Amino acid sequence: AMEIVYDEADLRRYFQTAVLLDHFLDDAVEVDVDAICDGEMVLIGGIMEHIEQAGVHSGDSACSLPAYTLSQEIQDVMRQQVQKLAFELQVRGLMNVQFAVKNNEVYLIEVNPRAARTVPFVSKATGVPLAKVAARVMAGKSLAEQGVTKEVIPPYYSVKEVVLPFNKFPGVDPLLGPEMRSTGEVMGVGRTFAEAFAKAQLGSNSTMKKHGRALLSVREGDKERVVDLAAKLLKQGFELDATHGTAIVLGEAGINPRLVNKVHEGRPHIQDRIKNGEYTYIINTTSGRRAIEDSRVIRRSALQYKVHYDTTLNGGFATAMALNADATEKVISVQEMHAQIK
Amino acid sequence: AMEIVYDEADLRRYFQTAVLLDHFLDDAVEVDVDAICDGEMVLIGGIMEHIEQAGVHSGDSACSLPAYTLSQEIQDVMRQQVQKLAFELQVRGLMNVQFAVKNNEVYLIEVNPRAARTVPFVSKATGVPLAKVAARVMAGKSLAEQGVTKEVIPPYYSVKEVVLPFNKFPGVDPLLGPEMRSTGEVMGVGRTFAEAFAKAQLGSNSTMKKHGRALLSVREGDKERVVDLAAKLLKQGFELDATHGTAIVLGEAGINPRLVNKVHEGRPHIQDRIKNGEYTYIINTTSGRRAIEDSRVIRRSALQYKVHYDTTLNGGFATAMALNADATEKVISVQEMHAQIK
Ligand SMILES: Nc1ncnc2c1ncn2[C@@H]1O[C@H](COP(=O)(O)OP(=O)(O)O)[C@@H](O)[C@H]1O
Ligand SMILES: Nc1ncnc2c1ncn2[C@@H]1O[C@H](COP(=O)(O)OP(=O)(O)O)[C@@H](O)[C@H]1O
Ligand SMILES: NCCC[C@H](N)C(=O)O
Ligand SMILES: NCCC[C@H](N)C(=O)O
Ligand SMILES: [Cl-]
Ligand SMILES: [Cl-]
Ligand SMILES: [K+]
Ligand SMILES: [K+]
Ligand SMILES: [K+]
Ligand SMILES: [K+]
Ligand SMILES: [Mn+2]
Ligand SMILES: [Mn+2]
Repeated sequence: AMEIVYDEADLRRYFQTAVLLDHFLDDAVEVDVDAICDGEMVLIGGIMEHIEQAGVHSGDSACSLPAYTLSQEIQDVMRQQVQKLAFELQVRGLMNVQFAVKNNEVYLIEVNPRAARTVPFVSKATGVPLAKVAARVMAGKSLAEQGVTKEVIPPYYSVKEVVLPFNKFPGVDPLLGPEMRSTGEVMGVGRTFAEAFAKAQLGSNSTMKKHGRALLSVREGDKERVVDLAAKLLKQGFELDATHGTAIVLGEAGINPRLVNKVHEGRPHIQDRIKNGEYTYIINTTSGRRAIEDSRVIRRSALQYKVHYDTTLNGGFATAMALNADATEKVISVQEMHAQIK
Repeated sequence: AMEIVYDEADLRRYFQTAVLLDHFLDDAVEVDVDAICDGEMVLIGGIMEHIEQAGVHSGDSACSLPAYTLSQEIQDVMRQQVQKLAFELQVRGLMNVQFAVKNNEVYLIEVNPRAARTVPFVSKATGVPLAKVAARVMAGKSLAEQGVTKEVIPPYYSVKEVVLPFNKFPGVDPLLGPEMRSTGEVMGVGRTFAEAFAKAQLGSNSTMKKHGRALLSVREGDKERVVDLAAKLLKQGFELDATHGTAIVLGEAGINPRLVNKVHEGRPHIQDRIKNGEYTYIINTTSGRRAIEDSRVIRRSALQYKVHYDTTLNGGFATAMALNADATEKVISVQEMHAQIK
């Protein structure tokens, strides 16, 4: 069990219902790095950039390989850092390192000196049987001996999306967090990140549509970025609805969504609309034990009515990008994929 | 002093701060009727339909002569009632009768058996020197004897608008009500009501513009009619701003105004907006001691910053109509006006 606490009051509050204390790196990009070390050298197996930010369990985040936003300069650091760790820890086989990038700054989240659940995905993306190799390394056959020394960077985009069990436990708030709840994952391959994500998204059983009306109800910290997303949704032909505070901000930017009522506000309210299959998309971000408990109805309704929803703005952006792609336009075999690698 | 109470709780409330009790005729048209009685006949001097509903003092209302929305059928009833009254009360010279029309039904508000302040405006509009005629009647010369026996209905519209002293007492809520606060009045002459109104309004020192951004903030009981008004302003080329509840209503009608925060809501709020010259027009209707006192800010700011504002929906419609006219287009002299009378 892990929880994110925002203020002093919040602290106690936890403590009640309730030890390591760690500063929470807000508005940070989470990254996964799987590599192999034989004591001589380090092979970077893969650098994966999570769509959802730090604060949403890596196991429940979608991810990209290669990274789709991160600078080469920054990857390189992470790359260097790993290597440092790999030798220091005396890693012999597979390892995994999780970072957080905030303000062009690389922070260390943790190091797992073993095979991580990311391995298979990378293996598939890169064509390198990381598990086998590392195995061979563990048994005494160096990377140099294996002829696996250079890090592979694929020509295409490899996106991993997860599947959540919420529909099996309705009394639960289908909301992301620091604790992992997913049971499985899917993989999307595309020429473009937008194409890969669209494949992964569909693959994950999403009910996202390429039209209709979107509901936007984001948290403060997001109110500022929501604008561009609304704009993207608007470019696509979506009609917008928005709750008070978010409508305010949109409006202030030249965007007038249709104002909707919260549940305790009037009628109809969001639940009603959701229920009536008024939406095709819902973006809903929240921050705070209270804010969360209070928005619980949106999410529960959304899940129940099968409306694709995102609980992260990062995730909303990706959903948006993918509207530009066509998941059924082109198919490629794993064999072909791997053949494309130089 | 006079006040309008809405519910039991409201009654006590008043009582505290605080007797003739009268049912208030909501959503009713107020009408003024000036006439002369010589004991033999009754001369209808004029039938003036106010713009502002009953509840807003006749002295503080703009008015039209002739009526601009009242059926001939209904007027005729009021004309017959005035007659009945004239003879019954024994009037000899001037009289004024006040009615309220609600649901096609004529209701009597009061009878002033003397010269009313509307007498000069009616004389002007009609070319008939009512005070001079009623004076002769009082002195002994009948209507028949002076050859003033038929009611005059001018070929043009005559609108009267008032001037209020709120700008002299800033600590005062510049809102209309059952008590008269106006100091003076102006007259507008036009080929149509819209033209007469425009001239009256301009005449009144209104800072109304034909473009810009309007702010709509209406009461429940008005949220239905507001839509049409919102549309009218839209047709004109105005951009709309509105508060929550209003925005909700407009939204459901397909009109998506730019959301604006009430003062307690956040930022920016109307006060800020008004202060920063964003609006060129304001429509704010309010009902209830509490509702009123809360909305006080809008009105005060509107007056301080010199934005034209209407505190009645009926007023807003009239303002709307006059946007279609040009009060500088054509001028006419009183001698000319009177010469057009047949
Ligand atoms: N300091 C932190 N700042 C932001 N997010 C963090 C922080 N520590 C952990 N997280 C988030 O919580 C997740 C779980 O943390 P982690 O220590 O790796 O847990 P686990 O033991 O389950 O592997 C991360 O994948 C990340 O999204
Ligand atoms: N029963 C009523 N229903 C609606 N409006 C009314 C009613 N009684 C009075 N009013 C409003 O109050 C104003 C003043 O009432 P009135 O009896 O004429 O007082 P005063 O002697 O000052 O003229 C009217 O011009 C009208 O706007
Ligand atoms: N990979 C996380 C699941 C995505 C889900 N639509 C959410 O945003 O909650
Ligand atoms: N006829 C009364 C003055 C009108 C003023 N603009 C108001 O609506 O309050
Ligand atoms: Cl359950
Ligand atoms: Cl004052
Ligand atoms: K993450
Ligand atoms: K761990
Ligand atoms: K009136
Ligand atoms: K009176
Ligand atoms: Mn972890
Ligand atoms: Mn009166």
